Amino acid sequence: VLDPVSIKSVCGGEESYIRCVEYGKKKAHYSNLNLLAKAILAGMFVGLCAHASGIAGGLFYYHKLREIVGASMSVFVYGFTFPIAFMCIICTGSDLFTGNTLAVTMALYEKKVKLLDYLRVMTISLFGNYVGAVSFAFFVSYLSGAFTNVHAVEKNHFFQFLNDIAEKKVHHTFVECVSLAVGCNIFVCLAVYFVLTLKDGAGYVFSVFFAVYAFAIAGYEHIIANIYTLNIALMVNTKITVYQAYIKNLLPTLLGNYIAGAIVLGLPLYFIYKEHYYNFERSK
Amino acid sequence: PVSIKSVCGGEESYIRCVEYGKKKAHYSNLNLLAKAILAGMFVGLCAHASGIAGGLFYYHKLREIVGASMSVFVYGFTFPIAFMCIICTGSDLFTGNTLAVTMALYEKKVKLLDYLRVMTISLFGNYVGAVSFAFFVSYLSGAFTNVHAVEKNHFFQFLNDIAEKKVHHTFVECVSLAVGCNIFVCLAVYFVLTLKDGAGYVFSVFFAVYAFAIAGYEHIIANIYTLNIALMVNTKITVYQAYIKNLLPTLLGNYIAGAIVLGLPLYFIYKEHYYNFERSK
Amino acid sequence: PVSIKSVCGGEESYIRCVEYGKKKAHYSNLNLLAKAILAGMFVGLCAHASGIAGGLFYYHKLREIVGASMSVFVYGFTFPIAFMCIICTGSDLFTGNTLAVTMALYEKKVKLLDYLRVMTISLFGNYVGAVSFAFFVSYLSGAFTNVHAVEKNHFFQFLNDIAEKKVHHTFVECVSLAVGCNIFVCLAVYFVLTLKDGAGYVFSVFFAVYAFAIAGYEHIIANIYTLNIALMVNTKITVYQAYIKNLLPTLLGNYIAGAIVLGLPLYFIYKEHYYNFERSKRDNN
Amino acid sequence: VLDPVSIKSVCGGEESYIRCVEYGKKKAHYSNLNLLAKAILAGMFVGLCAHASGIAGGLFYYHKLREIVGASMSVFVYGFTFPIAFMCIICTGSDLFTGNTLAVTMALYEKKVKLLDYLRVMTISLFGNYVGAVSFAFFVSYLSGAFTNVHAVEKNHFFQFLNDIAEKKVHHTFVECVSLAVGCNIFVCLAVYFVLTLKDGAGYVFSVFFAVYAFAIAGYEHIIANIYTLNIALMVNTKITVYQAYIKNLLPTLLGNYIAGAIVLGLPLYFIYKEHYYNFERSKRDNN
Amino acid sequence: VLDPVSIKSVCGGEESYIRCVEYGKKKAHYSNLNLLAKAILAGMFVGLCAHASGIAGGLFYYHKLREIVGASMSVFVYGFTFPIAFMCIICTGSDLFTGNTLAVTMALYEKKVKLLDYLRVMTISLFGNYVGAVSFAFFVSYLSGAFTNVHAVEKNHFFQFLNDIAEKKVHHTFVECVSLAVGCNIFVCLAVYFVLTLKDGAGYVFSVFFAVYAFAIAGYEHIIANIYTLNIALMVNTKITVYQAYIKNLLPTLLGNYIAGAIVLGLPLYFIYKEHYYNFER
Ligand SMILES: COc1ccc2c(c1)O[C@@](O)(C(F)(F)C(F)(F)F)CC2=O
Ligand SMILES: COc1ccc2c(c1)O[C@@](O)(C(F)(F)C(F)(F)F)CC2=O
Ligand SMILES: COc1ccc2c(c1)O[C@@](O)(C(F)(F)C(F)(F)F)CC2=O
Ligand SMILES: COc1ccc2c(c1)O[C@@](O)(C(F)(F)C(F)(F)F)CC2=O
Ligand SMILES: COc1ccc2c(c1)O[C@@](O)(C(F)(F)C(F)(F)F)CC2=O
Repeated sequence: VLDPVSIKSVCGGEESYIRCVEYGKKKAHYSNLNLLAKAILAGMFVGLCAHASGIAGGLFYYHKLREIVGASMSVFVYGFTFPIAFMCIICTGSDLFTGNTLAVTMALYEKKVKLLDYLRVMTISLFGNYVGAVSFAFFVSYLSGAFTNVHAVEKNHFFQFLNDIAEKKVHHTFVECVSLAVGCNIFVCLAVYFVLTLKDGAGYVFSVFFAVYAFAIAGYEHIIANIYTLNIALMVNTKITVYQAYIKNLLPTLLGNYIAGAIVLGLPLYFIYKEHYYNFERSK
Repeated sequence: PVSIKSVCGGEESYIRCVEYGKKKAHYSNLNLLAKAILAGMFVGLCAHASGIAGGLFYYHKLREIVGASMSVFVYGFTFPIAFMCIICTGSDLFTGNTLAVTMALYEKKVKLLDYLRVMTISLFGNYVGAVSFAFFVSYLSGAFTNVHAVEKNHFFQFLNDIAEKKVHHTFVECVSLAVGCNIFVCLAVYFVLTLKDGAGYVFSVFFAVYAFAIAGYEHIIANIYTLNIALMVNTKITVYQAYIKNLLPTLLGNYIAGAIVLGLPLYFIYKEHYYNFERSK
Repeated sequence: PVSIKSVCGGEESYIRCVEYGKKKAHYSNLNLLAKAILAGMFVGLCAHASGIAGGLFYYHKLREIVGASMSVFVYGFTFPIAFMCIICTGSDLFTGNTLAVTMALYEKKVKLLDYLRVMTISLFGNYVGAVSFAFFVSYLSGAFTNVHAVEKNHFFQFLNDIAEKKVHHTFVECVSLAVGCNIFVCLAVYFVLTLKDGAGYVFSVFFAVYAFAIAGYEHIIANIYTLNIALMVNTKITVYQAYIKNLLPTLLGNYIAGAIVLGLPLYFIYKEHYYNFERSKRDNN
Repeated sequence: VLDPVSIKSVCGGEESYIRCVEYGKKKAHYSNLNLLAKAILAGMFVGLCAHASGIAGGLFYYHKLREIVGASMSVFVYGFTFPIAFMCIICTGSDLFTGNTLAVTMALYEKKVKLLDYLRVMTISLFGNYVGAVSFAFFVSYLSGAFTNVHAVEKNHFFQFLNDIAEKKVHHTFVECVSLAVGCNIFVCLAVYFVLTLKDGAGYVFSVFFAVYAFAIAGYEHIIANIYTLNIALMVNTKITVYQAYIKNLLPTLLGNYIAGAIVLGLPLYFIYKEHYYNFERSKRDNN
Repeated sequence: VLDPVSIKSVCGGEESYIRCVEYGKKKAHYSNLNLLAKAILAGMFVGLCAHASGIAGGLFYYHKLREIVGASMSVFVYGFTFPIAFMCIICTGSDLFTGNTLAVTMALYEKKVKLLDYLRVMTISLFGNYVGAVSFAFFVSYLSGAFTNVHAVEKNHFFQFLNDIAEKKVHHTFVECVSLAVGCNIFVCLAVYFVLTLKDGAGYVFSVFFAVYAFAIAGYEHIIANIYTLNIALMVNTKITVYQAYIKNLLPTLLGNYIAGAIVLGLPLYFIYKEHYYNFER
């Protein structure tokens, strides 16, 4: 005989909802040092991919390439070489903050996690991610002399990129930074939701690539990425300060990101579902 | 290596389409609208991102020697993720629904009043979602302000020029472009049901949506979002130019393209395969 | 875990090809006609999109430097979705049919009268679909018309130039390009018959169609659509240079490319194996 | 309930060797005038894809595009639109020559095919590939009037691509030619290994695309490809000759491709997997 | 009636660690001489892909093209055509030291390999990869005259690129080469993790594609690839020195890669999954 058997991998929509709920749920039943270590590893990963993307962008940000291109090439290159951090953060079993919002709030609305454990888990995750991102920004990004200031305009195509992008991220307004943050985190949550319903290698890679590339080229603001880039911009002595980092950009970035995760995608999805989840709860 | 087959076409894709179509008549009027507004918010997300991405390539000195060639390409290349967000989420856009629920109606699965109410709730909710994302995320962040300069105002000018180009078509031209758009879109919604493969999923929908974007076709929800955010950011267009010159012809076109240009053909070809499938089952 | 596989190629591909050709014999006359017109308008839609993208990359100050490099490249990159459309919905083009139904006739799985019937029906339908879409969505949509300016006439200049370059071949040249085109097309059909997977389908045919587009070969229905819209929009050609000087050669080239270039050899190769398969299906039940 | 079953798309490692030796073993049973038809088809496919690649490159080889860029974009486009030939040959069951050296000499190494039969399969495959390649280069690529010289500066971008690429091929040395040849085959043979280990379509298309795109952009000399391009360049009356095409370049790349197929890689693989193939063959003694 | 099978091509997390440590353990029973053959094969494979990438990147290093882009397209094409070395190595079963560091050390940690076996396995891997890389850098690369100093500036790019690249693979100070090395190895070990835990051919190709491309375009430092690059740059008589080649890059690149493998991706991941593995092996 020669007849094959059918097969399918996109088993989702109303089941990826249950996968999200449980994945967020038993993320709480780990050890404090376990969450700590996963968070620090994810921060290191974000630092790595952001250094890589910055070097590529500053490569395409040459002196005579701006005079015509005007940062079209540089941003496209950054948005092309950044969307790989997701793979290293997922396949190593790590956990980042931006996706913890969606997952863990889903698991809390269903009353599977206690809200104190919610506090513990997500403060640990955010603190660890900051710790890892800044540790990488200093150990492998700054002692590597990559983004330093070479006072000649010919070679400075690396300093001016990490200077311009930073001082552009700073000078938004509170409202603007918040809206860009909510946009970024909605894209991030959607990329996280992809994985639970594709269950396909190419599905994984290409779906999250498209999502994160859209976020990156879009101009939205990610808290972990912002943490890394602004810390390193401070370390290589660009023209921003500490105030414009953890107040004028960072405070808004976290507020809007959490709003997008817990409120924008939280209550609509919880209203659609929670009555499809009931039957799955009834099962033995 | 046992031989596996991750594709079926023709008859079976039609069965899946008609079943997904007659499904949505059983949802409550609340979660249906909830789903519709989420689809709108996602198309707004992706349209905003792709718009700023295309405006990036619309530089003052690039436009001189490329003449908007690269901007439209990056728009088309950045948009097509919206398909993935909606299908994965469990939501629905009115364009996709057209083909689905009209095929069910033809089959005798959805009643008439249920058909009217599903499709109207879908259109209304999608408008709500698009026009609310247009304000709360894109107007407040100020990404499209008329930065009164020549070498910093590309994100405004790209949106301004595309929104102007989208209004000056005469009636029949807007109708025809919308017809083509919905043909593309319903073909993509068909691909998704035909091949149940993540790689095939993302790439089939990406190619379909890219060909739909770069071709100058008119999409009703994307038009809603873009034209609203071009009214907010104070470009050259009159409310009348956006809502009666553009939106009405493109809605005419999208519905017609989904319901009769590709619904009666596909229902006359496979009229009785569905009969037999329901017989022995 | 458990190991799997998708691509079952070689003999299995030939058996699938000959039986997928066989099947078309019994679809009623109305049934093939409908599917024909549908595939025609699909190829028309995708070609319209392709030409619009190409013209977009045909600006005034662009050709003054790069000539036509980006134009043809983006054209060929935008076209390949028509195959996915036709294979997903289940319609047929003449280009796909040549190989399939000749290979089906060779095994005497078909009749000759029904072979003539299915071929004529498919060609008539594809022509009707291509010209209907060329009139109703390309010329009423006034997208290719000649806005007599220089800096915004890309979408008429591109179409004018490709039509002019296609009508200007000697008989043997158009025939040669046509056989090249249909060779690529039926190899793509063989690809989807042997892959049985999603990404395989998509990218396999993408590369095949892109290669036959960028090369400048001659597809008969693509040429129907493009030359008929060029006649509508009134570029600088005539009815001759489309129907007689370009379309008869490409029709004959495509037919012989499907019928004899590949289809006479592969029959000779796997005749014994399909005989074995038929005898085995008769051995079991 | 939901519980998707885990699969594995690649059974690689110590097994692709078994599959490759089995493939090369079974290939040598077909018939005399059957291998002929398969080889002629493979040559036709190589010619088709090389013609498309040449047209694409010459397109991107415009006059002012040369003066700005320096003939870098045309090479990239050629390398991008070449790789389809592998899928053509694979799905149609046809076999090129370069593929055989890595497969059928490995088969013979284990003492599966006789010696005589090995030599005859080699010669039949190469003769058929040659005849098919030059048949396509005459009947579809010369009668097309595509690469015809124009005697004009802004339309000659196809003739110029063909001319200069051939003229850069011919000015090699024997040592240089054989080194470029061995590099190319090493690429081709690893692509064959790819195909016979990774299933699932994307492994069938993308791996081989990347491999032979590297082979194309890298400047490595391919035997069948060189056959096609130099024969058609001669047909079009470029600056190339008959002895700079056949003896000076064609023979060194032929010998180098064979060397890289049967000695560079194929001997170490055999040294590694002797025992694994022995313990594999240890099964059907009493398993059946 | 329609009823496909719910497939799942990817099963990662704890399974990834399980597979990586069992593979790192299994690679230490290889007869003391299969390891060397596989390592030399890996060396020649890296040489293959790096030669091809050098030619590709040099093609975009034109004189005139260089005046505008200034190396943006060169490095991009180089990184775009390098990453096939990963696939070509894994599909045959070779032995790469820089990737062996994580897998091989982890297995050491969990008491699956021993001290002397770990020692000798990785010294074999070192020597074999080096032999393969230098052999390929001489026989096929130096002999095919593709990199000679054709002293006309219009055609010399295939030399200049190589030259220029080597020129700025040396002049870092110590700690700078160490940091770039740490980053590169971290990348390649995560690529190994990817290719191990995502069991699909599609991901097989594309995960490692993105990983190695991002490693390459980022100016990081491999040790096998740097061995090939600097050897062949010596053979052509560019503006470098064997002392700068060895005591200024190789010394720094190998140390940094080893630190990135066995201490920054092997001690964390061993503190994470130390119990999930035990509860699995009994
Ligand atoms: C499933 O694992 C997660 C969970 C959450 C995130 C993640 C992975 O990856 C991000 O970092 C990213 F997608 F934005 C990246 F691309 F930058 F990596 C953001 C994020 O919240
Ligand atoms: C799976 O359900 C549907 C139903 C309908 C649509 C859809 C999904 O995806 C779209 O939204 C889209 F992604 F293709 C867009 F780009 F056009 F927005 C179009 C559309 O109408
Ligand atoms: C699988 O069934 C077929 C049957 C026939 C054809 C086909 C598929 O694919 C085409 O549509 C195409 F994609 F190659 C196009 F570009 F020419 F349109 C042409 C064609 O003959
Ligand atoms: C039957 O399977 C084979 C056998 C051998 C070859 C093949 C497939 O495909 C190639 O033609 C190629 F595509 F890799 C090319 F690019 F080198 F042409 C090389 C080659 O000899
Ligand atoms: C699966 O087996 C391995 C093991 C290790 C590596 C590898 C494969 O692939 C590399 O060779 C590479 F591709 F990343 C290179 F390009 F950097 F060389 C490096 C590396 O560590």
